[PDB]
Amino acid sequence: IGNASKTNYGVSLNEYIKLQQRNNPSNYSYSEFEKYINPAKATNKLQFLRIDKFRSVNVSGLSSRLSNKGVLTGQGQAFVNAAKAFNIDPIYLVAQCLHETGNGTSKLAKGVTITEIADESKPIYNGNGQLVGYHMIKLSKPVTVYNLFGIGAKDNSSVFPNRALILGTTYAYNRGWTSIENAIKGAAEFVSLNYVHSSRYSQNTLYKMRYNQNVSNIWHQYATTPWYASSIADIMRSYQDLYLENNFTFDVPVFAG
Repeated sequence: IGNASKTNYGVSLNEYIKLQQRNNPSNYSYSEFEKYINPAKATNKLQFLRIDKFRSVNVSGLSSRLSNKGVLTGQGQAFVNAAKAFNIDPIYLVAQCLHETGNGTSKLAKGVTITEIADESKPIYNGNGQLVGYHMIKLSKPVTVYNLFGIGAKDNSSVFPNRALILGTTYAYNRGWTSIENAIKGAAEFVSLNYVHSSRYSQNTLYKMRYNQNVSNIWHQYATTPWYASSIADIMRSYQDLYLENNFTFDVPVFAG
């Protein structure tokens, strides 16, 4: 929108695409990066919406719209409560969670009934000195834990193929994510403190979360797919009629050339 501020990336579009390509742990083409980074190719302006403020929504209308979303079905109240607590945009939070959980269907999101948690201070190494486990802690009953964003769920190795599940379920237990409501609050906290309301990072639009405006901070980006911010903005468009007011502010990237 014309009523938008601009954030200078301070390098050319071409230089920025080349920095993203060389820093990404996965290999994507210049072409794939260019069509998602170039702001003139954005069809969906919601990737530039400032999400660092709570915006009122029709809560019952949101619960109704979350029709067939697995563990997130009907959970309008939990999403609005979480967004209000962290002063973030609730339609952004809904869209972020829907994308990250596959519409409420991912293993960690649907809930894992664990009978033990990891002690990460007591790792266990194989013959080739590679990590294969941790000394585990008995729980007095089976506990169902939820993790929407796989927070704490550090990468699987060939020799530890369930590492993300062990650490994702242990992190969820240790945060008290024993309900979908508490897991939604945990997801909102993660994006708020780390990205959206960080005074150091100021990653307060979907575009900025994926494509850091400060080239020195390129390591601090939420995801690696080139289309990540575009995918979440497309989900937000599905829900955009649920706002109760017309208080929208946008921040658009600009490049040196």
